[PDB]
Amino acid sequence: SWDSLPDELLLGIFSCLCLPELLKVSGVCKRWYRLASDESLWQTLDLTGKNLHPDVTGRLLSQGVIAFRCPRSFMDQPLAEHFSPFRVQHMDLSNSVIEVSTLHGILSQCSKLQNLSLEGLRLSDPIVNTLAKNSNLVRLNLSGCSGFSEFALQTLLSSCSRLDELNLSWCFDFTEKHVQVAVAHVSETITQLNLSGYRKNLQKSDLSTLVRRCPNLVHLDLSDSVMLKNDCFQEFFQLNYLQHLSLSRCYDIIPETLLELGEIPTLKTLQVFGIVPDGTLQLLKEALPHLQINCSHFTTIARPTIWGIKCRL
Amino acid sequence: KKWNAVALWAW
Amino acid sequence: SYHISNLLEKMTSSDKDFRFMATNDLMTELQKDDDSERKVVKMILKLLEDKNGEVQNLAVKCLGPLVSKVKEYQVETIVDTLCTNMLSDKEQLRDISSIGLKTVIGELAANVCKKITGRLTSAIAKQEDVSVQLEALDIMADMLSRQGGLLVNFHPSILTCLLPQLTSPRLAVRKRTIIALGHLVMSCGNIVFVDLIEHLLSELSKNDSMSTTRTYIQCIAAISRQAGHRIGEYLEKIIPLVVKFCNVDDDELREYCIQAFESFVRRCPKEVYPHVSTIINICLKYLTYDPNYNYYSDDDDMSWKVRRAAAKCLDAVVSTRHEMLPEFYKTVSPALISRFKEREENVKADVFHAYLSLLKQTRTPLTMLQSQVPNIVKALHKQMKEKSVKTRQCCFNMLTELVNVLPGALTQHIPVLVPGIIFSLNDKSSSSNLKIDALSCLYVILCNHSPQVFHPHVQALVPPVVACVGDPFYKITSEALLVTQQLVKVIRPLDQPSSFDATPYIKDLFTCTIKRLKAADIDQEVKERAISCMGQIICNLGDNLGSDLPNTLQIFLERLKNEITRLTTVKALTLIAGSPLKIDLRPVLGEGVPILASFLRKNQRALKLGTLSALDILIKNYSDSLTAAMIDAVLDELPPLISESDMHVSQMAISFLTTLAKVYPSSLSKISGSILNELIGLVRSPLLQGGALSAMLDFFQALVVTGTNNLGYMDLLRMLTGPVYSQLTHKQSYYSIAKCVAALTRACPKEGPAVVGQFIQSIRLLALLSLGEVGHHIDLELKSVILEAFSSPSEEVKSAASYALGSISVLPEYLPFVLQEITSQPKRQYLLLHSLKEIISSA
Amino acid sequence: LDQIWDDLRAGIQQVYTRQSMAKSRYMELYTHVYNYCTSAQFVGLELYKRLKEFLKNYLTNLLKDGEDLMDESVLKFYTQQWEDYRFSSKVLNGICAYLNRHWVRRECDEGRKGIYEIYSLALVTWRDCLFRPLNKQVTNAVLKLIEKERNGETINTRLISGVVQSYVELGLTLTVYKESFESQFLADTERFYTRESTEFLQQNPVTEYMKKAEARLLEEQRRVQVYLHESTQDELARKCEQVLIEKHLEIFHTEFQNLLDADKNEDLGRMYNLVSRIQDGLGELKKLLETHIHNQGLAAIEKCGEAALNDPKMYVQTVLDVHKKYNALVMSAFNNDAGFVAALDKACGRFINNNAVTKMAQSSSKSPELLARYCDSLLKKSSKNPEEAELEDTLNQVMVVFKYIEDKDVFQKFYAKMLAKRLVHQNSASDDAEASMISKLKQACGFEYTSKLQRMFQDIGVSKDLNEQFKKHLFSIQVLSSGSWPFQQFALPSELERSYQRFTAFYASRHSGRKLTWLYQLSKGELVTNCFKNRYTLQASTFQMAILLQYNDAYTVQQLTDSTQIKMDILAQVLQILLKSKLLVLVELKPDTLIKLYLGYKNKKLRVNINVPMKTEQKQEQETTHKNIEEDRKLLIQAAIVRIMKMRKVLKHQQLLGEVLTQLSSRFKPRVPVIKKCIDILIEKEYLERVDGEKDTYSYLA
Amino acid sequence: PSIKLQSSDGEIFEVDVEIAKQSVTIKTMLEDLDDPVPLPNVNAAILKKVIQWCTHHKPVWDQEFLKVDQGTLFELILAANYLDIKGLLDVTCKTVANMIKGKTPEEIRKTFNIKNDFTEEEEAQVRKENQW
Repeated sequence: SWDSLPDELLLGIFSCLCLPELLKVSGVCKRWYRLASDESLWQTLDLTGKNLHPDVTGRLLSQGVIAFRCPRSFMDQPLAEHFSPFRVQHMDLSNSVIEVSTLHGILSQCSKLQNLSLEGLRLSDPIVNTLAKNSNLVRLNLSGCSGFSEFALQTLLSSCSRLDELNLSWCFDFTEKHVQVAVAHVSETITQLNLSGYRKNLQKSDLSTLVRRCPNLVHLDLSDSVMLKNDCFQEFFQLNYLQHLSLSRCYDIIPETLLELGEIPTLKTLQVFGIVPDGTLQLLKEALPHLQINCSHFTTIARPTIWGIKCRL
Repeated sequence: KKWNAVALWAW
Repeated sequence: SYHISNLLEKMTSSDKDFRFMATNDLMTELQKDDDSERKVVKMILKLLEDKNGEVQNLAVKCLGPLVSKVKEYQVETIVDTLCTNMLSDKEQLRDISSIGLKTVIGELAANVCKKITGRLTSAIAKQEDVSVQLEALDIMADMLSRQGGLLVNFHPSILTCLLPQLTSPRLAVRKRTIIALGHLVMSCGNIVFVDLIEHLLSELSKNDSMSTTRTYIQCIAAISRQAGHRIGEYLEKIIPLVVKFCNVDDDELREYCIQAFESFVRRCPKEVYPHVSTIINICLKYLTYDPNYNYYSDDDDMSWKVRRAAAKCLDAVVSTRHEMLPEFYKTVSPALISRFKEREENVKADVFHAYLSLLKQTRTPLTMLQSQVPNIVKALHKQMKEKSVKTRQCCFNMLTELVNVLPGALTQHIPVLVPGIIFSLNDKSSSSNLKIDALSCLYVILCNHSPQVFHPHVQALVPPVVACVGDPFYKITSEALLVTQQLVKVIRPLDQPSSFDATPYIKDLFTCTIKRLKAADIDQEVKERAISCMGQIICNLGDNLGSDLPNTLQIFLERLKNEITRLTTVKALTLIAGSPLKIDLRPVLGEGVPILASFLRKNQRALKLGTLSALDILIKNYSDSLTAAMIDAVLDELPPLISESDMHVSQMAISFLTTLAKVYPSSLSKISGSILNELIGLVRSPLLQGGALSAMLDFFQALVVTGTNNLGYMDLLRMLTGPVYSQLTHKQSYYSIAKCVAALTRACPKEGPAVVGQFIQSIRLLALLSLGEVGHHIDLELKSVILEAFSSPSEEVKSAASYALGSISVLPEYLPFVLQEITSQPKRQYLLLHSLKEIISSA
Repeated sequence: LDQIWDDLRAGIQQVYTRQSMAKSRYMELYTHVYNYCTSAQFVGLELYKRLKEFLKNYLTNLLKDGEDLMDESVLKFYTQQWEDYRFSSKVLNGICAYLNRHWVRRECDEGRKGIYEIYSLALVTWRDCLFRPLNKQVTNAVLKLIEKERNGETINTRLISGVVQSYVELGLTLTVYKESFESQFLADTERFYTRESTEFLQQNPVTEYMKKAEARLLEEQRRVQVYLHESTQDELARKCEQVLIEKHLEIFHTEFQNLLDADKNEDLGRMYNLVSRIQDGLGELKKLLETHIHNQGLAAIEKCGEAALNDPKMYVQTVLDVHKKYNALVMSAFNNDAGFVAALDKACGRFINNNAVTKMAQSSSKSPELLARYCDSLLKKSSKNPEEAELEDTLNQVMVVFKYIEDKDVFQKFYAKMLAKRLVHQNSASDDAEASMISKLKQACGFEYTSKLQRMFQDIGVSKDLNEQFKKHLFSIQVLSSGSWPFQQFALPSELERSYQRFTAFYASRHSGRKLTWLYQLSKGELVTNCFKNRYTLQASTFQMAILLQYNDAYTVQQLTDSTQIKMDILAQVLQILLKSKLLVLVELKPDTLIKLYLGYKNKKLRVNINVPMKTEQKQEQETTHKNIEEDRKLLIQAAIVRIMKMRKVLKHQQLLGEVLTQLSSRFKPRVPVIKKCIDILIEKEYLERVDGEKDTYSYLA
Repeated sequence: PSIKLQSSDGEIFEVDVEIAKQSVTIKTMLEDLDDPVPLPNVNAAILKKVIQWCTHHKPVWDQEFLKVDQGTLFELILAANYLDIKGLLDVTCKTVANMIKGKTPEEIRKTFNIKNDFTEEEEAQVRKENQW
C-alpha cells in the first residue's frame, strides 16, 4: 500500500515533475492534492505569453510565488477578489496588456518587491503612490510608460533610496518640470541610469545637477539628446566610474570632440551611432584604440532578459 | 750648488 | 605637449643666457612624455659640448634625476654615448663624460655593466691621458666590487689591459691598478690567477729598476691579502725572492716585504712552516731599525713604518704557532720587552699588542715567564709616568693579563707598582676609560695576592678609592665599589689571623658606601654593587660600626620588597648571617621571615635556592628569637616545593626541615599533614637518587629522636611500609624504603624485636631488602632463614635475597659460612658471587 | 508518542550519565523516532517541546549542586560539566537527527522563528538556565586567577581555556564573549596596570621601567595566544600601550635629556622602540636631539678658546668628534630614521657656520679657511710620513664636513692656491691622496673649478717630461702656463747668469713664439758661501741668494738696493729673516743703516733652513684673497639677475630674491642688501625698469 | 578497520570503513559515539540490495537495478530514508515520477491501490480549476 508513505517521500518524488505532469497527477486524491499545493512547489512560476484572469493570477500569487515572470500576458478583466499582502520579490510585467484598474489593484497588495519591471505598460498617479511603499526595490524599469505627474514622480523618487538601477527613458508625457524633478530627487546610490528620449526636455543644468548628485554612475545613456555640448563632457569628467556611455543621435555634438572622451580612465564602451558618419569611425577608433565604439546595439539597464533566477514550474 | 727656478710661458 | 617642445626649441637659442635658464627649468620640471623622452635625452647629451662653461655644469649635474625618471631603454643609449665619448679626441669631452658616467652608475643593471666593460677596457689601455685612466680604473674597481661574477668572459681582456699599467710614471695609476687586481683575484678563475702569478714572478726575476720592484712587491702583498688560500701553492718560489730584497737598503721596499710575510703567515699556515725561523730573524733584526736617532722640518721619516710592520709580523707569527712557546720566550720576548721605551707612540701599541698575544698564548713556559717578570715591571714603572693616555692603558692591560696568566707574579713589586696606579687615579688629565682600566687592574691585583703585602699601602690606597666612589660618572662608581668590596676583605681578613688595625678607615668606607646606598634613583649596576659592598662591610667589620648598624639593616629590609634588587639582598642577608662575628639581625628577622616565605611561590628558580639558603642559615644561627607565627608561614608554603619536577629544590627543602628538626623541635607537630604525605610520595618516585637520599635519611634520623606525638618509630615504619602490605613497579622504590627503615632502625637502639619481626617473614622482597640494609653497618637463625629464602621461584627475589645475605654478613660468623656455601653447590654460585662482590665493594 | 516516550527517556538518561554507551541501544533509540514520527501536515506532536521540558529541569538540578561554590571550585565545576554536556548533546543530536531533516526545517520555512535544532536547543537551554546565575562568579574566578598569574604565581591554564571556549560557543560569533568577559578583563587590566606603573616609578629608576614595560607587553601578547581568544590582539595591545607609555610621556621627555648627557645607546634605543608605538610622538624627541647637538657643538667649540683661531687641526677635530659621536648614536640607537638624520644635519649646519671662532673673526668665512688650511697641513711633507689608511679616512671626514659649509667658494679658492704652491715647490706627501681628493672634489664641486686643477697637473707633467728630456741635452726648471696658475710677478746675480742663457736658448729652440717670464720669489736653492769661516750650507730663496752672494763686508741698505734693485719694502722683509737667523749684525731698520756679516756663525747643524715665511705675508695674502672673493661675488649676482630677467619679462621682488638664492645656493648664501644694491646698479645701467603702478614689481627692459 | 552490520533476519554482513560512510545514519554512528549493529527495520534481502547499491556507487544502471516489482521498489524506498542515503532516494523518486509520468489519471488511481475519495461537485470544481 502506498497510503502509509510519509510526506517527505512524497515531496521528494514530486520535486521531479514538470508543470503539466503535476497538474495531471493532482487529480488522484485529496491527499495528493494537499502535497501538490504547498510552498514547496510554487517557488518559481512562469506564465510567459499565456492569457489568464486576475482572479487566477491573484490566487497563484498568494500561494507564495517569489519569482513571477509573465511577460506579454493579457489580463484585461476586472478583479473582484481581495487577498492578503503578497510575498513576490521579482515580478515582471513588461509589454503586458492589462487594465489600469486591474494593475492598480494587484500592485496594492505587494510590498516586499525587491525588483520590478513595467516596460510598455501605462501607469497613473494612484499606481505610482502605491509603488512608493516598496522602499527595498533594488532595480526598477519604466521605459515607455506615461501618465504620471511631477508630484507623483518626486514622492516615489524620495521614498526609494536603495534603488541601484533605474531607467526612466522613452517617456511620451514628460516635460521640463518632469525632467528637472527626476534629476533633483534622484538617489545618490544609482549605478546605472538611462534618461534618453527627452530631446527637447534635457538641459545642461539638469545634466550638471545629476553629475554633482550621483558620483557612482557606472552605466549612462543620453541617446536622442540635442542639448549636449563640451560642458556636458566636462561634467562626465567629474565622474570616476563611467564605464559605459551612450550619446547616440547627438546632433549638437561634433564628431571631433568625441576624442576627448578617451581621457576617462574607466571608459570601456561608447555608442555614438547616428552622429559619426561612415568612414570617420575608423579615424575615431584609431584616435582612441583603448575602448569599443558601436558594439552594443541593445541596452542592458534593468533588463530581466529572470535576473539569474531559473523558473521550475 | 743646486738651483730650482720657475717661469711662465705665454704666446 | 607644447610646453616641452617650447623648451626643447629654446635650448638652441644661440644665446648662452637662454640655454642655461631653459635647461634649469626643464631639469626642475622633470623632478616629481612618451616619444619626447628621446628628444630630451638626446638634447641633454648634446649639451655636454656647449661652448659656455656653465651650461656644461648643468648638463652633467642633471644626469642624476634624468637617469632616475626615464624609461629603461634611454639609459642604455646614454651609457653607450658616454662610453664612446670617453674615447673621443677632445680632452674636455673625455673628462666631462667620465664625470657624468660616474654619477650615472651611482644612480641605480646587469646588461649596462657588460656594455660598459668592453669600451672601458680600451679606455684604460690608452696611455695618452692619465686623467681619464684614473676614473676608468675607479669605475672598473667599482664594477668588480659589486656583482663581478657575471663578467667571466671579460676576465682575460681586463687582465691583459691591467698588467701593462704597472709601469706608468704616475703612482696613482699603479695604486689603482693594484686595487683593481685585488678585486679581480677575489673571484676570477684558475687560468687567470696562474697567468697573473707567473707574470709577477717573471717580472720579479729581473730587477729592471727599483721603482718597479716596489710596485710588484706591493701587488703580490695585495694579492696574498685578498686571495688568501689560493697563493700558498706558489709560496715556495716567492719566499726566496722576497727574502732577497729585504737586504736592499731601501726603507719603503722593506715594509712591503714584511707585510707580505705577515700575510703569508696569517693566511697560509700550512705552507709557511719551513720558513718561520727565517721570518722571525728578519723581523727581530728590523724591529730596532732607526738610523737617525739614539737613546717646520721636511725630513719625511719612513723608518717607523718598517718597525710597525715588524711588530705586526711578530704578533702574527706568535698568535698562530702554539708549539714553539719555549723558543718564543727564549728569543722574541726579551727583544719586545727592551723596546717598551721607544719614542714613536704608534709602534709602542703594536709591541704591547704582540706581548699581549704572547701572554694569551701562554694561558715550562710558566717558569720562563716568572723569570722574566722583573724586567717587565722595570720597563713598565717608567712607562706608567708618561703623559700619554693611550700608553698607560696598554700598561694596565699588560698587568691585568700578567696577573691572570699566573696568580702570584707581582708579589715583590707592589711598592713600585702602587704609586703609578694611585697617580693615574687622582689625575685631572686622565680620562674615564683610564680610571676604569686602573680600577680593573687594581681589583685583579688585590684578588690574586695575599692580604699581607697590601697592609703598608692601605693608607695610600683608601683616599683615592673613596674619592673615585663619589665620581659622577656611573661606571667609575661601579668599579670603585667593586674595588672597595675587596679592600674590605684585605683590610681585615676573617679566615686568617692578622695584627693590622683597621679602625681609621672604617668610617670613611661606611660613609662613602651609605650615600650610594640611600639613593633609590641611581643606575641599577651602582645599586646592586652598593648593596653587595655594604653587606661585605657589615660582615667583615661589624663590631665597630655601632649606632649606624640598625639603620642599614632597615635599608636592607626595604630592598627586599623590590622585584629587581631582592635577590642580591637575599644573598647579602645570607652572607651577613654567617659571619664569625655575631651580628644582631633580630630586629629585621621578625618581618624578614614572612617576606622570605613569600618568595617561594614565584616560579623563579634562582630565587628559591637563595631564599631557602637564607632561611636555613637564619634559623640555624638565630633560633633564640623565633615566634610560632613566623615559622608557620614558612612551613605552609613548603608542600608545593617538594616534588619530582626539580630534585635539587626538594633537597634544599629537606635540608631546611632537617635543620628545623635539629634546632626547634616544638614546631615539628605541624608537619603531620600535607608535608609528610608529599615526602612519602616522593620517596616512592623512581627518579630519586644521589644526595637527595642523604638528605632524606638525615631528616628521619633527626626527626625520630625528637619524640613528638603521632610521629614514632612504629608509626613511621607503618607509614613507609604501608603500600607494600596494603596491596610499586620499580625496584628502586623497594631499595629506598629499605634504606629509610634501616636508617630509622639505626636511630633507635631498641629495635631488635622489630628486626626479628620482619625477619620472621612482594612483601618478602621488601622485608629481605630491609634486613640487608639493617645489616649494612649493624649486625644483630638468620643464616638458615636466608638460605631457606634463597631457593625461590622469583629471579628478581633471588638477586634481592643474594644482596640481603651479603649485606647482612657485612662478619666473623658469616664470612667462612658464605665461603663454604659458595663451594657447597654449583647452584649457589651466582648468588654467592654477587654476595662476595657486594661484600668486597662494601669492605 | 507515549508508547516510546518512557524508553526514550531511559535511553537519554544513559547518554547524559557519561558512561559506556552500547551501540545497539543507539540504533534502538533511533528506531523509536522513526515509529514516533511516521504514521503538508508534518507530524511534530510537540516532541520538541517535550525534550525542551526534559532539558529544562535537568540543568536546574545540576545548578543546585554548584550554586554555592567559591572562586576555586566554580572553574573546575563549570569546565567538567560543560564538556560533559557538550558531548552528550552532540550524541543526542545524533540520535534525533530525523526531526531536523524535515520538521525543524519546515518550521523555519513556514516563517515561524521560535525554533532551533537539537544541538542549538541544548546550547540555548544551557545559556538560559545555567549560564545566567553562574556567569558573574565564573568571570570573577577567571579574573582572580589571571591577577594571581600576573603577580608571579603559576596557575592552571586549562581552566580558563574551557571557560573562554564555552563563552565563544554560546554566541549562537562573539556577541556574548565581549559583553560578559572582555569588558571586565579590560577594566581589570586598566586597574592593575595603572597602580603597577605608579608604584613602580616611585621606587625603581626610569631606565628599568622601559624593560619592565616591554616585558609586560610581550607577556600579554603571549598570554592572549595561550589561553584567550585571538580577536583581542589589537584591543589589549592599544589599551596596554595607552596605560603604560602614553601617560608618562612627560617623564620620558625629561629622562631623554639625561640619557643624552651620558651616552646610553641601548637605553635610547629602547625609548625609541617604546615611543614609536604611539603615533605622532617622536617629534619632540627630534627637537630635543637637534637642540642638544647644537648646544654640544657650541660648548665644544667654546672650550678651545683663542687657540682654535690660529689652529685649524683642533677646530676641525672638535667638529668631527661631535659629528662622529652623534652620527654613531643616530645610526645605532635610532635605526637610521630620516627625522633623526635631518635633526643631525640641521644642527651641524648651524654650529659649523656660526660659533665663537667666527664671532672673533667678525665673519663667517673663517671656517672654510680653517678647513682649507687643515687639508693643506695634512697634504704637506712633514717629519713623519703619513699612513695610507689613516689619511684617506680623514679626507673622507673632511669632505663630510665640507657639505655643511654654506660658503664653499672660499674653500675652493684657498685649496686651489695652496695646491698650486705645493705643486710648484714639490712638497707632497703622497700623490694617491691628491688624486683621491680631486676625485672627491669632482663629485662635490662644479666642472669649471676642477678643470683649473687638471690644467695645473697637466702642466706639471709636461714640465717634468721637458726637464727630463733637456737633462740629456746637457738644476731643475718648471715652466707653467700664464692663465692656469695664480701667481703675480730684480737683477739676476752673475753667479747663475750662465744657466739662465743656457736654459733660455734651449727653450727658444725647442719651441718658438713663447715669452718666458721668470719668477724669482718662488725659486729656491742651496748656498755655497766660502766667506763664512766654516764649510756649511743654507737653503735659501733667490732674494736671499742675492743678499748672501753680494757679501763675499759691512754694507748700507742703499748700496744693496742699488746692487740688487730690490724694492725697499721687500728688501727689509727679506733682510729681517737673515737677522732673525743670527747671521748679521746691525727690531727696527733705517735707510742708511749698515749691515755686516757675523763671521764664525755657530749652529747646531750645518744644514739650516732659512726659508721661513715672512711675518706679514700670510695676513696680507688672506686679506687680498678675501677682497678678491668679495669682488667676484658681485659679478655672479649681477649675471644671475640679468639671466633671470631675460627669460621672465615681469617678476616680483620676493620671487626675484627667492630665485636668485636658489640659483646661487651651491656656492654661497647671498645677502639681501647686496642683492638690492646690485639691482639698483642694474637699473642705473638701463638694463631693467620698474613698471608704473603695482609697486614692488620689476620688468625687463631691452 | 572492520565493521559488522546486522539485519533483522539475523544475517551478518561485512562493510568497509569507507563503504559504510555513505549512509548518513551510519556516518553519524561512526562519528559521535567487534560487535554487530542490529537494524530492526532493515530486512534480509533489502539490506543486501542496499549494500550492493552502496558498493556500486562507491542512468542505465539505475533503471537496471530498479527494474523490479512495484512492491519491492516501495519497500526499498523506505530503506533509503532509514539509512539516510541521498543518491538512491533521489533515484527512487525519479523512477516513481517516471512511472507516474505519461499515464492516464483515471488508471493511475487503480494502479497505485488508492481508492477514489471525492464528490462529483468536488471533481467538477477541481477540473474547472485545472483549465489553465
